[PDB]
Amino acid sequence: QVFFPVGGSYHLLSILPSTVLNYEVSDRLYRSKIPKIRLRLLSSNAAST
Amino acid sequence: MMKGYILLEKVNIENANAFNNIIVGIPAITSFLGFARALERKLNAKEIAIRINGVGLEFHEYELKGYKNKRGQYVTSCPLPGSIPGQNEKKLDAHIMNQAYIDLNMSFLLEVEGPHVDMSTCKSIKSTMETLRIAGGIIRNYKKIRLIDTLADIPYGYFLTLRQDNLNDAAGDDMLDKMIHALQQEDTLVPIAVGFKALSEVGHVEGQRDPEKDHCFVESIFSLGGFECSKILEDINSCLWRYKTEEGLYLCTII
Amino acid sequence: LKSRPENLSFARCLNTTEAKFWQTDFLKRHTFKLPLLITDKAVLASKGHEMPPDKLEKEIMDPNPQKSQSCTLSTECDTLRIDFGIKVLPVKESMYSCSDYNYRTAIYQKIDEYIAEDGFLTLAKRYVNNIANARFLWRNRKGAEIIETIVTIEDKEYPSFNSKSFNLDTFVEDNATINEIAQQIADTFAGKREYLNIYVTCFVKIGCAMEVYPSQEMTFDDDDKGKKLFKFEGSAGMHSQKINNALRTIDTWYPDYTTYEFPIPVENYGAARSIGIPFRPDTKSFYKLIDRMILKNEDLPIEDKHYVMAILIRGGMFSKKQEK
Amino acid sequence: LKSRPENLSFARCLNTTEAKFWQTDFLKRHTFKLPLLITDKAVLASKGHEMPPDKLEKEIMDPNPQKSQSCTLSTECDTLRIDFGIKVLPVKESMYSCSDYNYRTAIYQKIDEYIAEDGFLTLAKRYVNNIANARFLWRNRKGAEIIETIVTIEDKEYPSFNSKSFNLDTFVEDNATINEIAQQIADTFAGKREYLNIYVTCFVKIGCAMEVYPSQEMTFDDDDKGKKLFKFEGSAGMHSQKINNALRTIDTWYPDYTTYEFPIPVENYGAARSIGIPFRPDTKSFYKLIDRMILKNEDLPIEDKHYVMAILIRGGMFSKKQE
RNA sequence: UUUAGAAGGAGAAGUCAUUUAAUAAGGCCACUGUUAAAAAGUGUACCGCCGGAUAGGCGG
Repeated sequence: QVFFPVGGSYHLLSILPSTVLNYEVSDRLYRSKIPKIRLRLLSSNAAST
Repeated sequence: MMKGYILLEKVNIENANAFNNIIVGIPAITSFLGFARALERKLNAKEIAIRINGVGLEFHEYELKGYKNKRGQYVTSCPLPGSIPGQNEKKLDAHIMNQAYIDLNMSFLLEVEGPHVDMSTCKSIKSTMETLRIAGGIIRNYKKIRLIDTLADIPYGYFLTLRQDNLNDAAGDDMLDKMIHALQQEDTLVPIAVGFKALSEVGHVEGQRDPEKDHCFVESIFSLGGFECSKILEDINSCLWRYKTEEGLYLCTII
Repeated sequence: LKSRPENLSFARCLNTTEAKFWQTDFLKRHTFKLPLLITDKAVLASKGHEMPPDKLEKEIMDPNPQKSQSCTLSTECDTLRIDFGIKVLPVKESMYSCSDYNYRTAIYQKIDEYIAEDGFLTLAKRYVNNIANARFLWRNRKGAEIIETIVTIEDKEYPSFNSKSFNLDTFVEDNATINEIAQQIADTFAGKREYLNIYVTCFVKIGCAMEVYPSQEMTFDDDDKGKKLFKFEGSAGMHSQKINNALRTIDTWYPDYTTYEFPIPVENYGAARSIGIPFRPDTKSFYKLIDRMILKNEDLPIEDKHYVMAILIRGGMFSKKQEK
Repeated sequence: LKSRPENLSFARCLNTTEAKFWQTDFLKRHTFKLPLLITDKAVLASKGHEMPPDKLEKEIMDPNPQKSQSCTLSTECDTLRIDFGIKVLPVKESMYSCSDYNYRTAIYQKIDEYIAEDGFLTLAKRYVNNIANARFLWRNRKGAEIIETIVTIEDKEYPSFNSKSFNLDTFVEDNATINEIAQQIADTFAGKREYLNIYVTCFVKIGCAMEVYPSQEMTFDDDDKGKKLFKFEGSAGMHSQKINNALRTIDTWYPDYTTYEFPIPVENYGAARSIGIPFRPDTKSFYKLIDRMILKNEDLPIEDKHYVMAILIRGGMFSKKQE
């Protein structure tokens, strides 16, 4: 949760990720030549849970 | 009500949050704008009564917490997790979430509005600056704080400027294909999160950090950016990031 | 008041940077320093790990190529030098989130009662004692000949220490330098100041061409499980969380202290990753102690107040049990 | 105590550093020394490996370019000089990680019993014997005229050795300097001291422009193809673990010792790559021996205590599969 | 009011035994470095005395 200035006041913002966009980025970069980072650090049980 | 420029020179930040949804590396500009707004709030709590207009970022040094592979790619590191609250508090070893950390040597250019802006403001900003974090990273040291007006007294470095035109005129059916094609044909642009979407209706929710503000969910939106040297800059107002709120938009823009 | 707020979150009041490693000679330790580099290494070992009898009788005599990294002195230096710094922030301003208001008022009132009672002198003395005996060297402390530690605050240079004479189990409360530094630490924790900056430089003499032990990074990779050492701008160093763990090893108030008789770091449940058993499982955990301190407003002995303040100094996420 | 701890581990009590190579003359070995560099080399050999007959009928007479490295003495220096050092730490203050406290107390009690029983004299004597006979030269020991070894502690420079006279199969117990140094080593091992530093310098005479044999680096598939020698600060040298393998060749208590009659390096399963025969497969393995010393609390013969303490000097990963 | 708030990756190790890079040869021609100057700016300051103050004053 973060705070964003809206005019003269503040707004509370709750951030949610994007699973489908993450998967699409993963495959599109898999078939590409951009530098990229793999970032393999998630266990199988954590991914299941 | 005079308007000048204040330069925080050569600030070293370590363990800054370098992760996004699909971005690893440079932190979001919203973090730097939030740091500027927190500095403004801390100053206005001290009866200084000034406000910040635009923020300009100048990268000098960077390092990714990890190591380069033999082939050439980066592999990142992470601290050993402690005791995650919730279930399995008493467990000796906790789970590992996706994270990344970066090391930066960066300079900040700030535009201020308020009465009698002078060296007393510099002393106050020096006193109050060593109490906050930049994108979650602790400030280790800093060169100095200077009061400048023109572009001549600017140290060598590279500014991050929003370039959405190259993203717009790229070839591709959808936005992601346009982005990857623009990054394929041009090897200098980098992708940075710039703001937040809405995808939700405002109101009041249970469990928020402060249960008085208006609450709305968001999602970080991503655009392109580039680097250029200090002497190549035309006007000092071109490299000044600023907020931009709209109906369902919470973005930051270079305009 | 009924329970803890749904969103309570503090910060860390003792920030530490990443250490850096330099090598020099002991007689000229105040003049020049040389960079310390990390080298790669390959070894050919045997299958020494425990195996089931079939796997053992098959792979009893096979070679085993392995990869690793090592850091060591040169042949002309016999002193390792570690430089780092600490930043101290006030406790009252260290709270970052508190959804409830009456809980925040009660927390402020109890902290005010504690500072009026003692004044954060004990924890400051214990922290500067953990600084003085060079507990942050970890595996570099073993086999040392001379360990010298100096402390610089702002622009004043305090007299050098000698960590060899200090014991690693007891605590000294009569050293003049220790009390002088702990006074400033307690003032910064109190809120009289706004920040404090400490600069620490440590010299350790181990002999020529000996071995040093920097921090080992955690990485995950395919077809690469070798040891990787922490490089900081080319030179070797230590992680900030490694140094911070050694500093806060001050907890001597856990149950059955008279049996084990060694200080432990301060966690919520008193669990250290060297015994595998939490020392404060249910009846001395921070959660129920801060519940009885705040919600029931029941007075506690000074040891429990010390432990609660030590937990508050470290920081964390002390919110209520979340619901779906 | 019902099982081993899930995170039991040990450090090493004999820290050995990398060796460095110097060349000098035997008549002036106390006055000057010179660096010894590693040179590149490329050779044109023939296809001499064993091949199937179909390939042999078609490429028997083909050349074969190969790359390598070599390190040789100059034309005016005949003596090879090797300098290194050892650091000795107490055995009791070397247990790195352990979960159960009762296991730590039992280990400390058994170590104290062994200290009061033997005093770490036998292992110290064997280690300084392995230092004395210059086993660490490896392939440089063959074809040497004069080999001498000196040992310096602090500033006390002990009289020189003569490793040629020392046999490589028997351990002596009557040399004055050997016993004197082993006394300090045993005192450091037991805990009466807290650290010891020993510096070793060896002179080997082989002749002018002869060949030396430094350690060879290990290369994997991704690395370049060819022989690579070990460089230490520019000059040639030897690996720390190569020297440490020669020092701990003291195990003479394995079963079927009388049949073969030579020491072996102290391994977990008693494997010896010199002859390619395991010597402690099941009954006298370290895992089975220490399970009777601690869990069953059964007394062992002094030879098993010697072997167990020798293993614990080296250290390793004595963990358990989460019982 | 900052994808905010939190963190010990650690212990052990033998890389290595062999080798023939080897034969031939045309760098060639032509060419304008020259016009003016002050070592000179005092170019060095020594024998003595009262000084018993390593103070500070004076004779040629």
